[PDB]
Amino acid sequence: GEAPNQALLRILKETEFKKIKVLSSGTVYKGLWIPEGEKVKIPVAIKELRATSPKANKEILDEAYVMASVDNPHVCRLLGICLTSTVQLITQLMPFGCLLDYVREHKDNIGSQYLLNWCVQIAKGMNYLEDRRLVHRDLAARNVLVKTPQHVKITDFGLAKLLGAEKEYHAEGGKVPIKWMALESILHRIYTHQSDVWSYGVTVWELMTFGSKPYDGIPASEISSILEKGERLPQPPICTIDVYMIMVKCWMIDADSRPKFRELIIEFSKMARDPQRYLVIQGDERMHLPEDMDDVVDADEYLIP
Amino acid sequence: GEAPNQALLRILKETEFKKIKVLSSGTVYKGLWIPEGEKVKIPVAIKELRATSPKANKEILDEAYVMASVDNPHVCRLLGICLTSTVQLITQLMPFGCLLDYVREHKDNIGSQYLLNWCVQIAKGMNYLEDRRLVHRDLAARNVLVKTPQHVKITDFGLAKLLGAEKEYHAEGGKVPIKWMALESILHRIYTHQSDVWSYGVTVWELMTFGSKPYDGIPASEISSILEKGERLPQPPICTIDVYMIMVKCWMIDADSRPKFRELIIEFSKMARDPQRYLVIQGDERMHLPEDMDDVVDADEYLIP
Repeated sequence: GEAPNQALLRILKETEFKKIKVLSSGTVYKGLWIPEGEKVKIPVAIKELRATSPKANKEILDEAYVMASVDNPHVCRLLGICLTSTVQLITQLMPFGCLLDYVREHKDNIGSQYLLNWCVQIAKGMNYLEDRRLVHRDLAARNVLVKTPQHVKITDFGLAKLLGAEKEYHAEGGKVPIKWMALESILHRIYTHQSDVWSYGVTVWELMTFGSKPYDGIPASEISSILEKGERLPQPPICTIDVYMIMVKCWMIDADSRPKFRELIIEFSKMARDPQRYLVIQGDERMHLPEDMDDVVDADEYLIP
Repeated sequence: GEAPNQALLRILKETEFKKIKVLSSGTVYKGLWIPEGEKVKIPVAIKELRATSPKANKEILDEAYVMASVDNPHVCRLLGICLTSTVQLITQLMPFGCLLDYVREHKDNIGSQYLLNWCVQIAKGMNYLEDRRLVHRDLAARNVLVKTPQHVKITDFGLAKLLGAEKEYHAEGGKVPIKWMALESILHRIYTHQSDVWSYGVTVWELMTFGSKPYDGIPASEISSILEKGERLPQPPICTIDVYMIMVKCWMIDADSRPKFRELIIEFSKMARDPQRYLVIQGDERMHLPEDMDDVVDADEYLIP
């Protein structure tokens, strides 16, 4: 928090990237980035702001600020921004979309190995963010993207806050995903790396249930009371007690009693060595998961200049 | 050790159980568990952690992990945990308390039949733990609870370790009840089902002497030397040579020369068929041992959902 942030913010020319097809409606497109005279085509996601509200541009630049300051295999890579009428945020294309829809659309072919490895990858990304003294505040299955079935990265830094060498972040008001929030956050609007661990717990639960909604019934207004009553999310069927107890620990009320990301890395990694012993899934073994593009290179292989 | 542990960890709502009165000070309470809308009241023991030390919570969860993984009539039944500021472990209430105080407070009414049956029950519980590849490490009269004078269960898994499909467990450091420990454990910190058998022997001796302290004089630091000199606990007065020789066999230095729990079950069971022939107790024959509660049900009769 005293170290100068020397990240580079790259400004890209509009004419250097071609939009191929749309992905959603903010408005994300799927396209290619072709730095002039470099003989490379980089698959890319282009989020172009819709009318420009001085507030909308402020928000997108804050995201670019955060994304530009991170660099880890399990965190989404920012290529740059384009300063056109509408400010476009250009990122690495994550072909398989968000992990939440992915577990839903592929239940029948997702084995224990993939599930446990995702848990390790997300924990590594989160540990890295903690190294950078960055509190995410919106960790969830919807905010993890899939580069390949074997490689996911944390995304959506739209609420991420960089702590000053400051113990916790105190929020204002405004929409927050209460069902993924720690108790001390729903109550006192406090947020820490440990509150992120709580969110990590719910994210794992979403994965172990193949995409179920947490507290699929309860209205957000009640979540707070239920949590005080000492209640938590139910043990997913495929989960041995070893795995569920990790989740449960992430939901302790004493934030410091919850596990540390570096610990989650170790625990899930030991389990990933013998997946069938910690997640019980029917058919687990019998499961398989996945324009001239000669010059195409993934952003992860396209470094600097 | 390759089989997935699919035990269920039940998270209970604070408002589902009423504390009636205290039992000790950790801090154990005596109360009732009233699952919402089930029309049942389950007598229960609630151990609520005092200030929360991230270490204190870690320890109690480990106990819950072990207790949740066992299911046998002679092992203490875990109902669940409550995740409140302080983490509470909820178990089946054992009305008559621990067996150690029980033999002390009731000497004059404890007959050979009760003594031998307890030996069989403890041996059955221990055999079961061995089936689960679980080494208890703290078997003693203080750690056996009394549901009724005719039914006891093994408790306190605060040091119990689950062996991997691993021959023996190697400890670290930290307080250990040396007077109940096998020789190879006091010396090389090794622990096995056989070292548990040694502890089983001392537990029986404590019972046959109606609650006497083993090596009531000797300081813990010496126990190790005395044991090397080939010395052991003295023959209790009420004990025929048949019974004492069983104990003695549990104290062999060659751990594999000691008897197996399944064998202790058979031996004590044969004796339990004709108690007065193996334990000689004055007055043995002339001995007797023992809020709207309409909906009360013991945890042993309250299964699943």
